[PDB]
Amino acid sequence: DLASLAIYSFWIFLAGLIYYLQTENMREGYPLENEDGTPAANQGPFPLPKPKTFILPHGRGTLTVPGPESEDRPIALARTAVSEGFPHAPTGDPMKDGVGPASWVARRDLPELDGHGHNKIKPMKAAAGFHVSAGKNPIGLPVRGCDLEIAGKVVDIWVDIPEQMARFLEVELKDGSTRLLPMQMVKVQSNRVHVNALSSDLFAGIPTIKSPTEVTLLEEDKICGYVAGGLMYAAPKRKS
Amino acid sequence: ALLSFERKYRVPGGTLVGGNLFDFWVGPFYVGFFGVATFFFAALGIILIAWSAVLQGTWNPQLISVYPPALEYGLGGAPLAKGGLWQIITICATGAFVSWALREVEICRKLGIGYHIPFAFAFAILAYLTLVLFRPVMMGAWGYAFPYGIWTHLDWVSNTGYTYGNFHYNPAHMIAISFFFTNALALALHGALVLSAANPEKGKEMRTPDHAATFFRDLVGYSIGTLGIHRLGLLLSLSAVFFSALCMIITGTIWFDQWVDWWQWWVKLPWWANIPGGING
Amino acid sequence: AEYQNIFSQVQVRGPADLGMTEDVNLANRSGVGPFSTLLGWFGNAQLGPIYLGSLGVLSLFSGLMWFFTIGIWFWYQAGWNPAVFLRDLFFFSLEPPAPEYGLSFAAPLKEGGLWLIASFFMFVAVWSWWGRTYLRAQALGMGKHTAWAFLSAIWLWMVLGFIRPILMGSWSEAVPYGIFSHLDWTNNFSLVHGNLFYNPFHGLSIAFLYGSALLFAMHGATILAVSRFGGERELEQIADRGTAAERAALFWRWTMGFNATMEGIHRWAIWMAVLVTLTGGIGILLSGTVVDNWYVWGQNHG
Ligand code: BCL
Ligand code: BCL
Ligand SMILES: CC[C@H]1c2cc3[nH]c4c(c3C)C(=O)[C@H](C(=O)OC)c4c3nc(cc4[nH]c(cc(n2)[C@@H]1C)c(C(C)=O)c4C)[C@@H](C)[C@@H]3CCC(=O)OC/C=C(\C)CCC[C@@H](C)CCC[C@H](C)CCCC(C)C
Ligand SMILES: CC[C@H]1c2cc3[nH]c4c(c3C)C(=O)[C@H](C(=O)OC)c4c3nc(cc4[nH]c(cc(n2)[C@@H]1C)c(C(C)=O)c4C)[C@@H](C)[C@@H]3CCC(=O)OC/C=C(\C)CCC[C@H](C)CCC[C@H](C)CCCC(C)C
Ligand SMILES: COC(C)(C)C(=O)C/C=C(\C)CC/C=C(\C)CC/C=C(\C)CCCC/C(C)=C/CC[C@H](C)CC/C=C(\C)CCC=C(C)C
Ligand SMILES: CCCCCCCCCCCC[N+](C)(C)[O-]
Ligand SMILES: CCCCCCCCCCCC[N+](C)(C)[O-]
Ligand SMILES: CCCCCCCCCCCC[N+](C)(C)[O-]
Ligand SMILES: CCCCCCCCCCCC[N+](C)(C)[O-]
Ligand SMILES: [Fe+3]
Repeated sequence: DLASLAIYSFWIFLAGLIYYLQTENMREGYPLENEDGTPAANQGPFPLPKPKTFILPHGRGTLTVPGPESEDRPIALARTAVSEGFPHAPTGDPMKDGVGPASWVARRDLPELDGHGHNKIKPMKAAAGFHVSAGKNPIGLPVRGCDLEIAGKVVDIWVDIPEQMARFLEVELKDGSTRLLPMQMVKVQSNRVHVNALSSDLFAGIPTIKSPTEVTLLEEDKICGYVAGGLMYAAPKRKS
Repeated sequence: ALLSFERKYRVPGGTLVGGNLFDFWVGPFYVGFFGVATFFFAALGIILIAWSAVLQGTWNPQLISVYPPALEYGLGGAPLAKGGLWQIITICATGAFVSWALREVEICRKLGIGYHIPFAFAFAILAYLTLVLFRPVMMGAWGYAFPYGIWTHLDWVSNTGYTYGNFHYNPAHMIAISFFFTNALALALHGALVLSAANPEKGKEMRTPDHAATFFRDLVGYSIGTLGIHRLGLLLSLSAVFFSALCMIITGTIWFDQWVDWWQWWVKLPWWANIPGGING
Repeated sequence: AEYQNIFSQVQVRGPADLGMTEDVNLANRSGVGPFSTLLGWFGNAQLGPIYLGSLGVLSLFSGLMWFFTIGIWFWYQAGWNPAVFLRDLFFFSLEPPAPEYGLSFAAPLKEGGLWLIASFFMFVAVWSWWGRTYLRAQALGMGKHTAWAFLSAIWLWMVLGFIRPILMGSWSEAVPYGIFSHLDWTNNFSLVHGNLFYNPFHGLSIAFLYGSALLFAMHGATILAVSRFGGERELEQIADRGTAAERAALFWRWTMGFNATMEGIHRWAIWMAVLVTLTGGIGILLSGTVVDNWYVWGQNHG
């Protein structure tokens, strides 16, 4: 009957749909590889989808996926076993090298622009008409690392203008240079800003930005990467 | 075996239990100590379930059903064929679930991300525990739990419901449903919003978030924002399930009568209780 | 403890954003509204502006007419007494015409006519608002996802109070406007058709509802888990994969064996939610037109 028809029909629809859904999520990081980077033998039942090309705003060109994949940065890792499936140990300083939970991707060295073509993110000093409207203004508060030692002082807030959002705290270190600190990895308190991931001694290692009034996708990744990695790698210095 | 960008992430560490012992992968999958735990609990449980199936004398999945002990057994142990098997199976499920959560924690650490996912999952686990542990205890027999079978479980739902009248009147049930509906609404929108920006009209450039933000202000005069809608989603979801637990944990424990009748409180407020006319006067 | 990013710990404000202009008729957009710092702790604090236009007004006017046409009926039931009105608010009900009138538009007002008026108002209200979702997108050059997603919802509503009442031969088969009454109608609709738990569309529909919660839980917690690497900035992540997208995909690959991309995850999303009322609509449509009792149907399968 009709009902039987409809339901049998639907289970068929649903199956080609999953198939669709699945092949679309195969647009990045495919095809699969062996730990040595050579193409892996068994890529699953699903074919790579036919490529699609994105036209990036503000004349930044195009992106076609799937496409040639490459890390475009050295990886300082060495195998710890003779068969597949085991960890790869950092061969240096994982933090300094950017592997592990400290990994960063070779994104572009161009900042994200808003709908109009201006830099999406800005130090608040250069963002005409922006003020802390609620909560504790961090600016001026010392910054404490997981080792409970003071590392610097907030000397500005880098805001996201289109979303009127605090993205990073800029921090002034003992030598007078500054670093960005992701907003998402610090606790703003009444008399201090506490950073659990980094011990005071690692703030200097936080990668620097080439221009003082801009951050690029590449530098966001290298920073967030680094600060995140502290959680696993600063661990010996963290006390509470 | 690895995604084109996976290797630099596959470093040692992050394990909660047992150091480097189980710190490794099997194909795409991460094992970890709890990798093993869940496997063991999952193996055992499925076994017991098959064992129930022979005692039942059917291999047909639409028929197979593992029932809790009958009320006469209260919160004591029961013979295998008479409810023990379900009790173990329930222990094993719990073991599986919790372990699966703790593995999520272990992966979280290795990758250096937040614990929001293990977190949210614990709500699912807590809803399940409400229906097979917290409610039966409080009620006083494993027998109030739902049976493990594809349709028999739908039956428990239907019977348990109709016991208190039309269950629609359970007030926390009303609230729990509003989230389920609301969440789906919001998942519908979020998905649609991002896709429409990433896949504009033919030949146009990728829209920007500002476009997205704009699209909604134009539509319903307000845009909650990208950190927003994601905070929203997590919340509606967790809330739906939170109220779902609540509506059950109260049902049969502190309220055992017809749910519709509980509304008489409102209608019988002394200031309008006796005023004639309307529906109730 | 570590910061979780469920609530902002510092609010910042700037000049009211009047938004992108592209092809939008700017004469129609309103003025910026105030800013809720309340809202600001969760998401954006800026209210408005909003776009009026012709369809917005028609929609918005029919919308109120519907609501009010029901409202006067409730008062007429309450004996115009504000006390009764409050006491009995969820008990009042605007019911469709009796089965006697069939698909007739001639039912007396106290006997079903008023229901038709209200519905007519809702019909126009809803469709105009649909056209509104479409146009608003067109004017920004965006995909029409939202309008199509919306159409799914519309499907179930169309079926409940219009398509099914018409295929059954009478308006009496439609849903009454009322809080407790539409609950009862639902509960009763299942009883009559032999328990909707045997309607496999109903069962499918529940799977996608349950799933929507499962997914929006998964997606939300994930994006929050990696917002420490600017995860929420999904459009740029699509355009240039960040570590965020990577950690996201990998956490999931390592847990359950496969994974999404940032554009990908949102396709999972729109389809999981859209299938709820899509399947739903179908389950209800066959109910009572082709299948009288899902249990009997369940025994044979035809
Ligand atoms: C929480 C609310 C009620 C209840 C009310 C209902 C109602 C009402 C319905 C279901 C439906 C289903 N229920 Mg139930 N269900 C409950 C508790 C459970 C439990 C549990 C351990 O707590 C589980 C595992 C299930 C599982 C299921 C599926 C068989 C089915 C589709 C659900 C779905 O899409 O979810 C979304 C999740 C996903 C898409 C992720 C993938 C889920 C897959 C499908 C899981 C299948 C597991 C199953 C085959 C058993 C495996 C166990 C062993 C390892 C073999 N229910 C409680 C008692 N359930 C629907 C149905 O059609 O089944 C008859 C239906 O109509
Ligand atoms: C006793 C009750 C019966 C039963 C009878 C029914 C009936 C009858 C129906 C459902 C339906 C549904 N049931 Mg059932 N159901 C039962 C038990 C259950 C259980 C359970 C036991 O755990 C669950 C989980 C469900 C779950 C569900 C949903 C999956 C499904 C509706 C999805 C939806 O989101 O629509 C919500 C979305 C809409 C209604 C879309 C409307 C969109 C419109 C356009 C909104 C306009 C707004 C308006 C103009 C006002 C404006 C707003 C103001 C400005 C604020 N049922 C039992 C067996 N169920 C529906 C279905 O699809 O079944 C197959 C349905 O018709
Ligand atoms: C795919 C399935 C899900 C879905 C999707 C969906 N719904 C949608 C969309 C989509 C994709 C839209 O684009 C569209 C939308 O614009 O949302 C922002 C819509 C929408 N879904 C809505 C509601 C809705 N969707 C629902 C369900 C669902 N929608 C599904 C679960 C439900 C239920 C019953 O679960 C409801 C109630 C609307 C918010 C919106 C469609 C708006 C519309 O058509 O308006 C027409 C008429 C008016 C303008 C009426 C206004 C009259 C009011 C002023 C009266 C009430 C006054 C009241 C006392 C006010 C106070 C409220 C307080 C909280 C402050
Ligand atoms: C809290 C909000 C919602 C939510 C969230 C949620 N679910 C989650 C997560 C999150 C955040 C995960 O991270 C985790 C996941 O990895 O998803 C891919 C998970 C998950 N949610 C799942 C299912 C699921 N979630 C559901 C619900 C929900 N999940 C909510 C609505 C439902 C239902 C019925 O609504 C189901 C069916 C899994 C796909 C996955 C967890 C997988 C897992 O725990 O693996 C460990 C266990 C096994 C491999 C099998 C164990 C076998 C048992 C020992 C025996 C079988 C016993 C069982 C009781 C029989 C039941 C029979 C039925 C017919 C009744
Ligand atoms: C404060 O008092 C005043 C008077 C000021 C008020 O305004 C108060 C008002 C309230 C008390 C209002 C309360 C309103 C509610 C309780 C409403 C509840 C509504 C629901 C629960 C609706 C549920 C389901 C509705 C459904 C499925 C409607 C479907 C409608 C349609 C598909 C429309 C079909 C079209 C029809 C039959 C006519 C078509 C005619 C043509 C010519 C095309
Ligand atoms: C996480 C534990 C879940 C267990 C589910 C039910 C187990 C019942 C345990 C009772 C065993 C014996 N008793 C009555 C003497 O306590
Ligand atoms: C978006 C893809 C995920 C879809 C989930 C498919 C599994 C649902 C199984 C429901 C069982 C249903 N049925 C028809 C017997 O009632
Ligand atoms: C519904 C769950 C689907 C998970 C898919 C997992 C893909 C695994 C690919 C094969 C890897 C094989 N193995 C375990 C033999 O090494
Ligand atoms: C109901 C949800 C079911 C999810 C559908 C299962 C998809 C499995 C995809 C496995 C992909 C294998 N691969 C390529 C990663 O090895
Ligand atoms: Fe998202």
